Amino acid sequence: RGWFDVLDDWLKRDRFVFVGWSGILLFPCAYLSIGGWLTGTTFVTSWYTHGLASSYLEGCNFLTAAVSTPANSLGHSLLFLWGPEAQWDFTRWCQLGGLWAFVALHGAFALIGFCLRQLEIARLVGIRPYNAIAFTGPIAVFVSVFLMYPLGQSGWFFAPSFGVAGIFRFILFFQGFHNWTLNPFHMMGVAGILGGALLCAIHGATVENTLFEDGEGSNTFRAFEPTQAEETYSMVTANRFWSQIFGIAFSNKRWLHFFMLFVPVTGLWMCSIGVVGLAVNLRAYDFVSQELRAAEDPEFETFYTKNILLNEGIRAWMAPADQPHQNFVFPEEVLPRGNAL
Amino acid sequence: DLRIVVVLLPLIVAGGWALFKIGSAAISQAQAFMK
Amino acid sequence: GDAKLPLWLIATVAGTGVLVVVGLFFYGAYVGVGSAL
Amino acid sequence: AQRTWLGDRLRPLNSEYGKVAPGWGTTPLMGVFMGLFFVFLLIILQIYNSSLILENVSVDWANL
Amino acid sequence: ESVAYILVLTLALGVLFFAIAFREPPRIG
Amino acid sequence: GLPWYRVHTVVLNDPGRLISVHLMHTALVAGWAGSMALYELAVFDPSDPVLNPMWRQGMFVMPFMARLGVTQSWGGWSLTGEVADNPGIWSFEGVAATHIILSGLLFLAAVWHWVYWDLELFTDPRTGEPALDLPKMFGIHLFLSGLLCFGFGAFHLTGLFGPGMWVSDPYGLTGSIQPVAPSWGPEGFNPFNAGGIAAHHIAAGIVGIIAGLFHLSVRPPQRLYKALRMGNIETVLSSSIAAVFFAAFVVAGTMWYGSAATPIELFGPTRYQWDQGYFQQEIQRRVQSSIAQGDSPSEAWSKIPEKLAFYDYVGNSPAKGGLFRVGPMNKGDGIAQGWLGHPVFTDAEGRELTVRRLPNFFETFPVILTDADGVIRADIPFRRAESRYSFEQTGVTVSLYGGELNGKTFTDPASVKKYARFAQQGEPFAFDRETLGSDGVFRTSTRGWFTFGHACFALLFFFGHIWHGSRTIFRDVFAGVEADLEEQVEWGNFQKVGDQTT
Amino acid sequence: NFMLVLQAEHNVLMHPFHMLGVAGVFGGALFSAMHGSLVTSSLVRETTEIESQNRGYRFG
Amino acid sequence: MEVNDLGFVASILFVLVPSVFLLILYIQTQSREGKE
Amino acid sequence: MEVNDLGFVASILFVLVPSVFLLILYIQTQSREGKE
Amino acid sequence: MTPSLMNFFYSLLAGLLIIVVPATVGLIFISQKDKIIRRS
Amino acid sequence: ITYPIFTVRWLAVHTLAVPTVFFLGAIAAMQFIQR
Amino acid sequence: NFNHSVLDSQGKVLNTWADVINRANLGIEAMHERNVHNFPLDLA
Amino acid sequence: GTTGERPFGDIITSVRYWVIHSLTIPALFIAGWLFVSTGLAYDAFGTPRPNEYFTQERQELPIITERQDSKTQIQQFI
Amino acid sequence: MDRSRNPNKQPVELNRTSLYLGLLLIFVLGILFSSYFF
Amino acid sequence: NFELIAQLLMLSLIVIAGPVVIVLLAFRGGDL
Ligand code: CLA
Ligand code: CLA
Ligand code: CLA
Ligand code: CLA
Ligand SMILES: CC(C)=CCC/C(C)=C\CC/C(C)=C/CC/C(C)=C/CC/C(C)=C/CC/C(C)=C/CC/C(C)=C/CC/C(C)=C/CC/C(C)=C/CC1=CC(=O)C(C)=C(C)C1=O
Ligand SMILES: CCCCCCCCCCCCCCCC(=O)OC[C@H](COP(=O)(O)OC[C@@H](O)CO)OC(=O)CCCCCCCCCCCCCCC
Ligand SMILES: CC1=C(/C=C/C(C)=C/C=C/C(C)=C/C=C/C=C(C)/C=C/C=C(C)/C=C/C2=C(C)CCCC2(C)C)C(C)(C)CCC1
Ligand SMILES: CC1=C(/C=C/C(C)=C/C=C/C(C)=C/C=C/C=C(C)/C=C/C=C(C)/C=C/C2=C(C)CCCC2(C)C)C(C)(C)CCC1
Ligand SMILES: CC1=C(\C=C/C(C)=C/C=C/C(C)=C/C=C/C=C(C)/C=C/C=C(C)/C=C/C2=C(C)CCCC2(C)C)C(C)(C)CCC1
Ligand code: OEX
Ligand SMILES: [Cl-]
Ligand SMILES: [Cl-]
Ligand SMILES: [Fe+2]
Repeated sequence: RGWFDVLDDWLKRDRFVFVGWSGILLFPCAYLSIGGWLTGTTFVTSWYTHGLASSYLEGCNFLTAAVSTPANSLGHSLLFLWGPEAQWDFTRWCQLGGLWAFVALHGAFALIGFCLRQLEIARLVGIRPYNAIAFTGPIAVFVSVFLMYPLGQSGWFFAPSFGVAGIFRFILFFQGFHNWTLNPFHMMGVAGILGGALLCAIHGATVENTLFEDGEGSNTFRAFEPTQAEETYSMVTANRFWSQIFGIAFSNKRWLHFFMLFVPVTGLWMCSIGVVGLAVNLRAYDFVSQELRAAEDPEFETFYTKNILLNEGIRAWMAPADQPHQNFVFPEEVLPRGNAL
Repeated sequence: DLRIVVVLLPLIVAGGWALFKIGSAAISQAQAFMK
Repeated sequence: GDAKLPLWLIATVAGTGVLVVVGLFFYGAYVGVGSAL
Repeated sequence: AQRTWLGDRLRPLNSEYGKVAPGWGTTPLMGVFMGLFFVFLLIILQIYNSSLILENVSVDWANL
Repeated sequence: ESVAYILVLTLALGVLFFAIAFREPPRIG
Repeated sequence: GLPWYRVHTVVLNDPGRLISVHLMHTALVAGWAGSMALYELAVFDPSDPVLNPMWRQGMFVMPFMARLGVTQSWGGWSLTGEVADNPGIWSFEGVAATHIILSGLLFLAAVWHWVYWDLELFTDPRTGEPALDLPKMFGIHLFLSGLLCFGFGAFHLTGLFGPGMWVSDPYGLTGSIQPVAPSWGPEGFNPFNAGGIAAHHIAAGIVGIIAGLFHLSVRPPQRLYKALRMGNIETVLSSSIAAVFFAAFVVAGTMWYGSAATPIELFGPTRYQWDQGYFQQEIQRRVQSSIAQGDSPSEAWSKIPEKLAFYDYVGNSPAKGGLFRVGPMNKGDGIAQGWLGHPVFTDAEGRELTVRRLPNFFETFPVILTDADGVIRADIPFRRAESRYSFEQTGVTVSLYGGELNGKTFTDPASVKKYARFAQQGEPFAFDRETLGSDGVFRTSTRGWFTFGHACFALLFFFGHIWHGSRTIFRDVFAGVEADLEEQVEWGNFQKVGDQTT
Repeated sequence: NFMLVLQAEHNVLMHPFHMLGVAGVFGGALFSAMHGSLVTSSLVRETTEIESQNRGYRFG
Repeated sequence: MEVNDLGFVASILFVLVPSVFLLILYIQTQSREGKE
Repeated sequence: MEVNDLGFVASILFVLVPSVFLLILYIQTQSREGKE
Repeated sequence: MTPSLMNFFYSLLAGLLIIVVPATVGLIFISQKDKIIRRS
Repeated sequence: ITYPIFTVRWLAVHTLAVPTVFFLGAIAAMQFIQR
Repeated sequence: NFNHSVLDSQGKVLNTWADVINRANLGIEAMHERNVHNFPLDLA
Repeated sequence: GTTGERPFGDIITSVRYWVIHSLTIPALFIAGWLFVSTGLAYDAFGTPRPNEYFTQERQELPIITERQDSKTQIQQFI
Repeated sequence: MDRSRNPNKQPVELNRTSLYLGLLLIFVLGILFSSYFF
Repeated sequence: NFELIAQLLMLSLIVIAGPVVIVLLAFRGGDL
């Protein structure tokens, strides 16, 4: 052989985990940002970034533990261990924002390294990939929320913080400051995911409802051969079932599976191009109508103007406590209080 | 900095047990592939 | 080697070894630095 | 297969199709021009971030 | 200004009726 | 036949009409740029470039032809305020007009290659099937683009045979056209220096020349030609779309943050002028330079131009505006009439206090009034049962300094509520919300709509790069797999996956 | 308007039975595009290139 | 009642011109079978 | 400049919906000519 | 020499010297030891 | 019959297990300490 | 609720993500159904 | 089928695995115990101690005001 | 200089049931986006 | 504390008191 072919005969062996010649970008960058995230939940913390106790070491029991963000007064600078932000000395690197940018970029590059990976095994078995096409759902969520949402706005404090409740803050951020519900690009994504959740539930039912008596025992998935050319579900009784109950039915067994690929992948892509409007905060929280006679007319009483005062309940209540960067302090009769509550 | 010393002392008895108990077969596996 | 021992037996003691270290964490929400006590 | 005056001046620019340099070729010349280009892209990304700030640059609105 | 939904909503309801009556009948072969 | 989403695959085999199917697309984009900018000239209002400038009128394409040296508009209203004479041929009515006739001459050439194919150029001599050489042609495409950037660097931006690009001062006041000098050092790498953009396309053009002069002479290697599948048209297309997405990220970036190639007078302020208060660092500086000269603030705040006050407004910052609040910025406010000065808030005691509030990602900031160090002294009480910091008990006065309504104090606390909300939006401005039917809620500028429409489209061009990148590598398997292949997939079988020699 | 009231009145998000639900839903989001991708991937060849590859077999 | 003055132009071309594109292609396809 | 506020709805459906009726009926003939 | 250039230049030393050469020597001096067999 | 001891998966499974039970010993100790 | 959960040895309240959740959750609770509540608990 | 290396149910069945794991996985467990009982994670990682948040001169919830230097400020924030 | 006949141009095959999917998809985008155009 | 460890004694006696009924059947040859 040569010099390079001996290497390409190494990484394409049948090792039990397949290492992959595209895996040398994955396996460093995917053990970091999993294990980079797993120190940020335990040991390194906030409270020098935006005044919060968000670690296991300060003692929050995982449903409010997160590696957070850098500070708001810090810009969009990538917090290198080696940069101006910190010049190594990672003690001071760590608690000055920083950590997450270690797992934001490595989490970005491993997602390149995983989508390079399922392209790479797809040629080795020769299989015509659509998993990499269906990973364009997941990669367009990550690079347009955790990457391209903060770069439209101010620096990476307004990026979501990596935890279960750090995401939950970023949820109620996007309710109040942007109205991320009721803009239409998000609402196709709820049609994508909940439409995707039916089409794996309803397709998971009927293959377990039309089965073909090759076993003589009582459980069904005994004696199903993997090297079996005859098809294990009916599709003639299943089409006869759904032409009667729902009235419409999948009259061929392909495009039943292409629709299950299509329905959550184009859900996330429509959801991905909404937050890039939110990145430059083209929010569409306001209707051009339905507001002038919310101003002139107290007799005009609707759910949308009921909903738009709820978002004022966000933006003047949590914003002194969410962002202590500006030191927002409020004298307790400037806050919108509805009544006795 | 005496406290870093006591925390790596279970780190070095971790590999210190890995020397004596398996490693006769490891050098024979390091004898493998003729290198 | 021929020193094999039934997996099922060590399936218990690894399983209850998992159970006591997640059972200790739910003890730790109720005394300590995060308990508000 | 229609000859024009136009197509008799560009057919020597499109006379060959699969003429190809031999095995593994001028690959690492292209590799070291790529590694110089990625380092050049890495320099200008931190010129603009002000994380390889120098003297007398001051990436800011005080400019010409 | 108001009858633009009830235009396009009944076209969305109208295509629900035409998919139940005038579907392609799936023939086994 | 074929489904509706694979319609254009007829052109994938023969490149006879592939020239023709770009050429009506090229006629459609050139027959947009004239067809939009002629509409964009139909609504301008050139009567006041300082108060409603050209990005205030929601105008997408007339910065982009304007920011290279063209200001002669044919009516004698120069864009820069110094339209010396008849412009000559190159005014907007002219350039817009050309793109009409060019797209007509593109469309007449677009119909020529559709009826005439197999013009002895698209086939190999080895057999008569239509197939064109791509890497020899890349050496002759890029050598023309290498000539054209080197023309654009030296022969257009440097005054040799052409007028320069737009360049302003910082805090953009006297922005006009002058030929910029190509600065070669490290100072040309910060994008706010315009001397790099002239030194750009000389230096990138000369290596664009030395690329294409090299690329004609050599051939690709066969360890790349079978790897990158360089005989296929689709692979090249995938590469081009991927490259384009990369190129659309930077002008999503460098329009939004700002550069010397995106100045203020034809794009607006760039949204980071409130997060540090960039313009508020200047008008505050010049009045304290004026009292360092020794002038009283009533007849100071008047050598400030109204252009500096117009950049210190929330309603010109491009953050506000929504996705479906559609139209120009003049549908949000109306026409800017006058400055009416700068508010200065005093209590019954002095104790001077100010409003510097409303950041960008709010919509309704509650009005606070605070002192120098940050203790709140006044607000707007939402519940007047237990107020202790209200306007009425404190008795706040307004000193309105400079501008149109100079010297007019307000001691009635019903009218202080109007100017407190006006002080939230930097400096106030007089408007007229009846001439254009402006409603009253904010819109965004052309700097806002560009980066929305160039980062959402750049997301979409990433998916085509995965999709065309799949179909080039996986051309043979694309209409389904060979039938069984059970020995390739079952394990342990020798040796490395995808090898047929174990 | 209902959901923000339920987040207000008694706090939906920090509750594990809701958190088990989205784990079913986001799992059901992926497993639709996981199972539906790979049989669409591992389809056999019965058509040619020009037609739809969703045609070469008869229903049933 | 206020309105944007141009959505009824916009949402009558948003619904028609892709659907009559789609309605062209069905009557394209269905008339091929029919034994000319 | 004054306008009737609804002619641009009226004279965009007056021109399109009989012409895309006419544009429907030309394609079908082409398929028939093909014999497909 | 500037104190943020050389703090960037020490990365291009160390990102080379820790990641790259222990990948290249760490791959090719084990793949050349375990050469695959083509003679079957 | 005989299998090799170390492989790629011996390094694949120890990574994310050597930092697991070192972190599992970390978290099990922090609840015993108090404010 | 993990409100006021972690704390200093003083007893000074450290903020977590859970009271940043609650500072958003105080606001919609103090603004929804903005006329009916005459008594300070919304337990109905 | 087979892969080439030893299966997992053949590994744990071997008693040679448990001589090298009766004294090693408790040894890596007790090393995590000393990473926090000695308080090294307070010093090495940047976590404040649960008495050393607020000093006598500081009760004002520290945040990093300026990005450009950002290193003498934390030493001023102690 | 002289015309010929194409050895190309496969026709299109939009199905009856695939018309229903495309007609419904435009009409849900009609009832979604028409509020935002107002 | 004295009667906290006797609680956790009475845990740690009684949990593995379960499976010692299983292993004593599985090694004396009792039909499980
Ligand atoms: C019926 C309810 C409903 C439904 C179904 C959805 C549906 C969705 N919402 Mg949504 N939302 C809703 C209500 C709903 N919303 C409400 C009421 C609000 C409040 C207004 C929001 C606010 C909201 C926000 C703020 C956002 C969404 C987003 C989304 C999308 C999810 C993106 C996703 O899963 O990426 C999942 C994440 C990835 C794919 C990233 C890659 C991660 C990889 C795949 C995993 C790595 C694995 C690795 C091994 C780590 C695991 C180990 C770990 C445990 C240690 C999806 C369209 C997002 C969106 O559309 O943006 C594009 C978004 O940002 N929602
Ligand atoms: C440089 C741009 C470019 C080019 C030249 C192509 C070219 C091609 N693509 Mg492709 N694609 C691109 C970008 C591009 N793509 C991007 C960015 C995406 C991601 C969204 C895709 C996703 C994609 C898929 C998923 C598929 C193709 C396919 C194809 C082939 C046939 C196209 C066809 O018949 O559709 C004809 C299209 C129509 C009849 C109408 C479609 C309706 C659209 C939405 C209307 C467009 C709106 C408006 C008119 C355009 C304005 C936007 C513009 C300014 C960007 C052709 C080779 C197909 C293929 O594999 O064939 C080989 C295929 O299945 N493409
Ligand atoms: C990227 C290019 C670009 C840019 C930034 C803009 C931006 C602008 N234009 Mg312009 N325009 C463009 C292209 C562009 N235009 C094109 C191509 C045309 C020709 C059709 C026009 C014609 C035009 C006119 C005639 C006018 C403007 C005006 C304006 C300004 C007002 C704001 C506005 O209308 O936003 C509104 C933006 C939206 C409502 C967003 C639309 C979002 C779409 C509908 C989403 C599509 C989703 C899709 C259907 C879902 C896919 C389905 C799924 C299954 C895949 C704004 C500066 C006005 C102005 O100020 O001029 C004086 C004006 O009068 N434009
Ligand atoms: C999820 C992301 C993703 C995926 C799955 C693919 C997939 C593919 N790309 Mg691709 N590409 C991507 C993103 C992606 N690309 C991006 C973001 C760009 C830049 C615009 C490109 C540019 C590109 C070109 C120019 C070409 C491909 C090609 C290909 C195909 C062959 C595989 C290949 O050579 O990969 C390419 C490998 C990568 C993109 C991995 C890059 C990883 C770099 C080297 C690591 C750098 C790390 C560094 C230390 C950190 C610096 C950043 C820091 C400041 C944060 C395949 C379809 C080829 C093609 O079309 O096939 C014929 C081709 O010619 N790609
Ligand atoms: C007065 C009136 C009527 C008012 C109503 C107005 C109102 C209040 C509400 C309506 C408004 C409305 C509809 C809003 C939604 C707008 C919206 C978001 C539309 C989606 C648009 C869009 C671009 C979305 C992006 C994502 C996307 C493409 C989603 C598509 C969703 C979708 C079609 C999901 C399918 C759900 C579904 C029916 C699944 C079942 C599938 C099915 C029948 C399987 C049957 C079956 C199963 C088997 O297993 C087998 C074996 C066989 C053989 C078989 O057959
Ligand atoms: C109570 C009993 C009766 C139930 C009444 C309601 C039944 C409605 C069934 C849906 C009608 C058909 C729609 C698909 C039209 C159609 O003909 O589908 C046909 C399709 C099956 O297609 P085939 O298998 O025949 O495809 C053959 C291939 O060659 C493809 O060309 O079925 C589906 O894909 C189902 C998934 C989409 C189903 C979408 C459901 C949408 C629900 C309504 C949403 C809009 C309402 C708007 C309200 C404002
Ligand atoms: C940062 C960084 C780094 C890194 C590090 C690392 C990478 C580490 C790792 C880490 C890791 C890698 C970790 C891991 C962890 C894990 C954990 C901590 C887990 C836990 C878990 C749990 C507890 C669970 C349990 C359970 C349950 C609950 C039930 C079911 C079963 C189970 C088991 C699942 C270094 C220093 C190099 C350098 C610098 C940077
Ligand atoms: C014949 C001729 C001529 C003429 C020409 C012409 C007249 C042309 C035209 C041109 C034109 C007239 C152009 C324009 C075009 C336009 C266009 C092409 C447009 C398009 C549009 C679009 C594409 C859009 C899209 C969209 C929508 C729908 C909405 C928004 C969003 C979006 C963007 C998606 C002359 C006599 C001169 C000369 C001779 C030849
Ligand atoms: C050249 C030629 C060709 C091709 C053809 C074609 C196929 C074309 C196409 C074309 C096209 C495809 C065109 C398009 C254009 C566009 C348009 C026609 C549109 C316009 C639109 C607009 C303008 C819209 C809308 C609106 C209105 C009106 C109202 C509201 C506002 C807005 C703006 C949104 C060939 C080579 C084959 C051969 C023969 C000749
Ligand atoms: O109203 Mn309907 O809502 Ca659910 O919470 Mn209880 O009462 Mn009122 O609250 Mn929070
Ligand atoms: Cl309410
Ligand atoms: Cl009450
Ligand atoms: Fe199935």
